Amino acid sequence: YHGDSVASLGTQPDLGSALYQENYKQMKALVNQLHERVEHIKLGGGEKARALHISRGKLLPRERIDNLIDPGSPFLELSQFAGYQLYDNEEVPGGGIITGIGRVSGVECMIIANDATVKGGAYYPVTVKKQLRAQEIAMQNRLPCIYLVDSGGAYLPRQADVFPDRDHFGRTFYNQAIMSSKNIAQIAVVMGSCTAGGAYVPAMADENIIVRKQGTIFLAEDLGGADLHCRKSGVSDHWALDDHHALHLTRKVVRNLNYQKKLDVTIEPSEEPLFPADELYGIVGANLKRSFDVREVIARIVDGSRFTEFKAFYGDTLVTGFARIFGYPVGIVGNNGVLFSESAKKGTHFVQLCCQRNIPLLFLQNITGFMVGREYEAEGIAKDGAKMVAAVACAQVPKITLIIGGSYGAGNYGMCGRAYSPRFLYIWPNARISVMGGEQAANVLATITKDQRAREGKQFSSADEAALKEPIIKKFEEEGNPYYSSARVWDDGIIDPADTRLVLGLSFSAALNAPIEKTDFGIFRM
Amino acid sequence: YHGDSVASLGTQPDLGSALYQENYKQMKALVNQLHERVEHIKLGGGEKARALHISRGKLLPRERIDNLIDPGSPFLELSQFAGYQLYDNEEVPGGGIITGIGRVSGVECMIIANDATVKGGAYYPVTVKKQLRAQEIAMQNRLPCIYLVDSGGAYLPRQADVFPDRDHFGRTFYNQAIMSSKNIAQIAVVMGSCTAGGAYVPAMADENIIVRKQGTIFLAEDLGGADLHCRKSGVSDHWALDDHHALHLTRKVVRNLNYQKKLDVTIEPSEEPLFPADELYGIVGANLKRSFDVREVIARIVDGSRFTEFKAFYGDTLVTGFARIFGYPVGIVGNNGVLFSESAKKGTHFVQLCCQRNIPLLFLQNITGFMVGREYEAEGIAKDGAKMVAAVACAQVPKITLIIGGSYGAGNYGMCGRAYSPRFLYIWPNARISVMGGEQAANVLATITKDQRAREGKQFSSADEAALKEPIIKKFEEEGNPYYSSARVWDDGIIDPADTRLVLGLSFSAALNAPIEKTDFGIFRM
Amino acid sequence: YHGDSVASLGTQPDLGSALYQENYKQMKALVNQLHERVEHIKLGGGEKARALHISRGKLLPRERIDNLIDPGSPFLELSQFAGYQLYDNEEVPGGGIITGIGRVSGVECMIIANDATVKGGAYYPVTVKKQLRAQEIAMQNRLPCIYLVDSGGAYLPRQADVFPDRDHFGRTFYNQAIMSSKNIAQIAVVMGSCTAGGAYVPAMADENIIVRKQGTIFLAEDLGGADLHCRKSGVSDHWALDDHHALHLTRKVVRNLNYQKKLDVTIEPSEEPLFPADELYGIVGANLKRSFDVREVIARIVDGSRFTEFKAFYGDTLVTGFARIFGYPVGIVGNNGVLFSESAKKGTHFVQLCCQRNIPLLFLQNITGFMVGREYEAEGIAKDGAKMVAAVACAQVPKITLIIGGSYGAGNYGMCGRAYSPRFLYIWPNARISVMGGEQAANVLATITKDQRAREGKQFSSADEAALKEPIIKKFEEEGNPYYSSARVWDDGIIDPADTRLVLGLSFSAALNAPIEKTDFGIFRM
Amino acid sequence: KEGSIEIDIPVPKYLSSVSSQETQGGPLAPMTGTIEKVFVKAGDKVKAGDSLMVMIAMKMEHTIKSPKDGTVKKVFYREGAQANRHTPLVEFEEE
Ligand SMILES: O=CCCCC[C@@H]1SC[C@@H]2NC(=O)N[C@@H]21
Repeated sequence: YHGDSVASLGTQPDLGSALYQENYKQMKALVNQLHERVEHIKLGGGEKARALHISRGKLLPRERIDNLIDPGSPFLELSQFAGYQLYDNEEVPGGGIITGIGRVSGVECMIIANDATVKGGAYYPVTVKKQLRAQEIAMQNRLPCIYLVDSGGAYLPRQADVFPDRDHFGRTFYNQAIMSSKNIAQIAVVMGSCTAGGAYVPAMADENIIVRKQGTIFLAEDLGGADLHCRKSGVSDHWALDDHHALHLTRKVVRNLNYQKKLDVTIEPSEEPLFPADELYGIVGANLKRSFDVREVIARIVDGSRFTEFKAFYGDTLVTGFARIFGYPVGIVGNNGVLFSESAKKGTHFVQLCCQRNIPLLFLQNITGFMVGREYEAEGIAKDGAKMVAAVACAQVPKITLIIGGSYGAGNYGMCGRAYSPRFLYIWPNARISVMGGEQAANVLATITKDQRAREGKQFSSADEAALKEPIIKKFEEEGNPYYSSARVWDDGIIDPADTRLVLGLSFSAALNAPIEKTDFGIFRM
Repeated sequence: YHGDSVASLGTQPDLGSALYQENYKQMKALVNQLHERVEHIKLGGGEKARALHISRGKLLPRERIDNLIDPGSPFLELSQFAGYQLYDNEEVPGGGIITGIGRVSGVECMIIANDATVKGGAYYPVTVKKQLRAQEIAMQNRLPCIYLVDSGGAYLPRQADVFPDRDHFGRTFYNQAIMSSKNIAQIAVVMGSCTAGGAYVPAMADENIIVRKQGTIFLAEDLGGADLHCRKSGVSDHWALDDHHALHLTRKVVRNLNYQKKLDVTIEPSEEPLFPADELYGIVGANLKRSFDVREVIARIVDGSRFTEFKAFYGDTLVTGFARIFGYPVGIVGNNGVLFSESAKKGTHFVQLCCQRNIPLLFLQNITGFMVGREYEAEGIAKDGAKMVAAVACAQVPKITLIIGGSYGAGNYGMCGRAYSPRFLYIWPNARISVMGGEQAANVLATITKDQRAREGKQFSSADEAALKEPIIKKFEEEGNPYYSSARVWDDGIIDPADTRLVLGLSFSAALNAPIEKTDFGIFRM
Repeated sequence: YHGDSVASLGTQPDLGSALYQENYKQMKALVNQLHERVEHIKLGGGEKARALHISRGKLLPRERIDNLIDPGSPFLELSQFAGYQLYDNEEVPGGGIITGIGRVSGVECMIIANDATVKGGAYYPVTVKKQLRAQEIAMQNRLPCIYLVDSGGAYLPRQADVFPDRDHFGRTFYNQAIMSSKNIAQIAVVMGSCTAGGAYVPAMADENIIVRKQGTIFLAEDLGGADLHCRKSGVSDHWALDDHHALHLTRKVVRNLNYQKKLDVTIEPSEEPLFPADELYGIVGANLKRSFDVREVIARIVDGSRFTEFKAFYGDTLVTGFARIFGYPVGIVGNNGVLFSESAKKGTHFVQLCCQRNIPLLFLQNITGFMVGREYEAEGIAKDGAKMVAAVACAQVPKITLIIGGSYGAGNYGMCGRAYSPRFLYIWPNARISVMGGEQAANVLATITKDQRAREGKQFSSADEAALKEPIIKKFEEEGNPYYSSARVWDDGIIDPADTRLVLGLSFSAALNAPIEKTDFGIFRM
Repeated sequence: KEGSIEIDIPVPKYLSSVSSQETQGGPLAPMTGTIEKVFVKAGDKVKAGDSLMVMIAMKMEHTIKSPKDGTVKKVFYREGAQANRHTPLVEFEEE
């Protein structure tokens, strides 16, 4: 019996209020800035490179993905901003590689395609990291991997950051071998030149497809990717006339995987939230100093804006409860202020509940600056904050993290930061991430100097202090920008707040391809 | 019945030969250079810092380890050269942290001690990587972790490379939580100030020891590490008067772990090699262009110089066989020339044999430059080299890699490079590691330029070519030096060739603390 | 999404062509010969024996099966030709036993009924082998066994071939005990006299049914099968008035097994092939020297004549690909010429793919004579042919073999011969099976004699050679005939080519009653 | 109600059978009908538009014409024969 009437979250914001008008205007500008920058990245290398690419009869990398996935199906692209201003004088749109999750023959798959128009498809250090992140996502969720291979090899000027280390180019083949041993299909389509060391990617794949004239595989047509590779050498499993033919063959290969998705969780009919998503612009804004009720964010992403809060009046700075997104059950943990001992205990209790019932967890990070409280006897927080860091780490249910505000210090770890292997991590265009907030850092620097100056007896003037402080503030702002963080692969993308519900729905759906394991906890330091 | 007489490897080198005299002289100089540099690193921060450290009643970090381990037991230190010239103007001896494996109360444990004399124990980016490597070693071999905590927090000027990412400081607590859940004991001894974010390390430990006056734990004595932490807060499990008392308590804690080592492999009595180890100086030398028989190296490290070669006459550029080191069975794979299709097939067959019988594997990397052969139809090699990369990756037996020569290109991957998770990786002082050898790179660069110059029609003069080539050669030499590689944590240390047998014996003994699992292979592309 | 259009196999044969006309005429005669011989076997012992059997109030053995199975359901009879001309002067139609798979109460079961009209139901050596084969089929597929017991005991004149050995009559009770321990129901219905040693069959069954007046069980009515057996002795679980009543009771017993079939494989809607099956007569013919494209055979048995070929241009003498029969996924391996090194490698790769995805395998054996190639350096073939023999043996997916042509030498083993435990093995009326083809054998014999004659110096004349050759050719023809092979239980029946699709559909459906296990391979000798 | 429109979806080349049988053995009978006239001997040189046979079907005369300039290899029907719809009438020598 599911006919019980229940209460719903959310309230109607005051559209006429000046605060709402200002917050909407600021957030809208950030979203528009995000959109137009992606448009530029969409063009890859440029008109001359794109014209040359098409002149050889090859499809553009994004057109290949469009033809590969099922007609009209959504495509979840990841790390669109990798390599954004990462290198001083070189522009590398998207890192030279396009990765995302789409549906092929009704099966969710991870698609990894080299962008040959960007530096001829050479592998920059960020390119390796982006690919390795994609492989990690595919393995953790048991998603078949499809490699649209068109590459020019490693970027020699930066070889030391590509070749040698464990998380360097060598790890790519290690991941392929491991996934194959686990029956996670590895499919490679050589749609262009495969350079030295990239010839392994077609070979290490379970099934392989090579284009007749364009494809070349060699550790050019005669040496590799030849009819020799297809027939005499036997490296090729399927022979394709052109790019369209190869993509058609790939869809057939996936259809023969003999795989059917099975769900471990209970399912209920989906319902839209009771409030518009675009109202999040006015509610949240771009000023991290102002505070908002995280429940408002929840009310606009969960099915029917229905939410069962757990321990509502205890540790109120943290909000935990049960909801459903697109029918899936989810346990939501979101910050609503500074973390306290009660908040950490409340979170630790909640995480155990979700792990016991095998319920996916969603974290909404919005940590607060220390301008309000200098110390507050933080020693008490240390004893309890660890209990949450330890429960979150050991949890085996799928975990997704969304940074809707600040993310500073140990608060990042307790809320399932990147270091704690959430299945996905997304950030809103207004976020900031740093070891500490910029102002606090300045104060700390100031005290040390003033006191040391005092030992010397030299006077640290008021002007002297300000001069010291300004560079520090600037560095922290520059390095906490959402773009700096996404340029390196610290998150899986910057998403428009109006798209939060859709992105979460796609992400949780993909994460459910793998069975949920039993959670084993360490010692809880009572 | 084990009374059968068998043949033994090795031959007596010609000590009078000029080649032997020159090779011994060159290798000896490298070893002497290695020794004196370690002596300097042994001193840590310096006399002023060391004097200040002792003036507070605290033991020096290396004296702490000496008192912690069993009397007279050997100590296997790791990554002694981390941070060597890594940072432009800052000297960070050993990365500010000392890690190694020693015996405590008869149990092999991983010891991780902060060096407070180096930058006050602040965490540099290399410091985090060194600690994370130590934790990875402890988990893979089920070694209890002992943290001698005396730290000053993260190095703010380089925060972006310490805090945020998955392999950044946050991962340290994640590793502690995971090991605790697996019953791998985590013991923390706070022998000095624990700064913000380091207070978690005592809390996340299974058992904890704090010094009465020196120790402070706070997210100074009143705020944390107080009798408050020991009694009022309860974060402390044991209370110690001084450094000597704390080390005595630590030994008692380990003795109560209720752990006993069990061996999965057959054991035979140990025997010394039939040839002196120091002869390796003359045999190997420092000139990578000259070639030597890897069997000579094997004859001087295995018990009794006894070796059963597998497929001796097939793919002779690779040597594979069975031997024993300190009684443990080992399968040895070593390069004896350029890799061929037969060599890769022979290696793949051998690795399957060792995995089937649960025999540890040892790799001796000495890959050859392409000066001898420009291409040799390397396309054939690609089809087969992958079969070895794929077998080596999936092998679950303990793997140890020793680079006794060059390590270039895909040959590194096939011989269990760093990317393939060998339990340990060591390098001799004469090694070089790069994407390709320096000369080849220059030639490649030259061709591209000469041809492009030809399209322009501008003449690329002979002088012009040489000028282009010289910088490239220099870069490659600088970046392939054993010191560059060890300064970053790419290997676990640079070892004297005369110490090869001892280091391997200690490493394999530690690796046997974990049970050997069954190996699951992927698809072998026949 | 399954809306993609795909290519289909098959071509329209030239009905007017003389070759097609001749091939159709020859194959049709073989099929007509097969049909009329079965009609004679259908009559069992004969009119006098059948009249006597009915005069006692008992149903004829085949009428019992008709009433036992569900109304209108197909019945897959096995080894109809067992004992055909096997014994010099004794006619034993069907071996004195009728075995097959039919549906009882919606459950697929193995039915084993003694034919009392044939030699009074005595057990000939072939009778034991036929029953043991049926039990092996039931165990491998988890099919409940129903024994319609009406037997006269062992045939004393041939006791040495019935009683003593492991695969002799004793094994029948061993199989019953083993299947019972695995929860594979064993149901016995005593519908006639149970002789000495057959009394065990009712006793060893999980549930037992005995007819009131006809049934007798004793290690006649008073001694056994008495109301004594039903009540006083308790050997009988159910008491039946007549044959019709007993069959009705049997259906009730099966309905109470609490069994429901579960499928491990993905299912798609069934589709008929795009070409008529009877065209196989013209395409194949009866002349093994002529060659045909195996793809034509495939095009006329798979759903919609849809086939995805794997490695089409490599090792073209072997055809491998994925298809579906009645909705089930199947991997097909068929000969298209002489086996080569490439063909064996291609097969070994394909078999690993099917085992990884748990896809049933179908083999179409048509091996070629050595008239075309005397040796062709067959030593190369030995190194590779073994790789296929070893992969095929270890495969745990259900395997079905169909001999549509010759089956000679080691080619039989590589294509899943009887020795490799295929779930079922069928042969077309035109097949031949031998160690080598007859002609080759003659040549071999000729050479030995001619040379030995040369040592003597006695002249081996041309006439002498021919005289030697003729008997050998005759023996080989006689012993490779489909009837010789089926008379002994080497295959499960001779089937009309037009019935190939139906027989395969029934066989694969039965084989899916057991869960598919994971495949463990040995060492692949690379 | 305005009208009816037919739009054709292009067929990918790969799906189209590559190298479809190219030679066509003469125009196929428009329908099942008696052969009233034969204008070609067993070996005859013909040019495109040369009448080969005349067939009457349900009282409607059709004249078969030469598809190619190739010489005639053979004739499958004679006068007075009834030829079924789409059955080969003439065989042309391979060129
Ligand atoms: O034979 C079927 C009816 C139409 C053809 C008959 C022809 S018309 C010319 C001649 N005059 C007749 O009355 N009948 C035939």
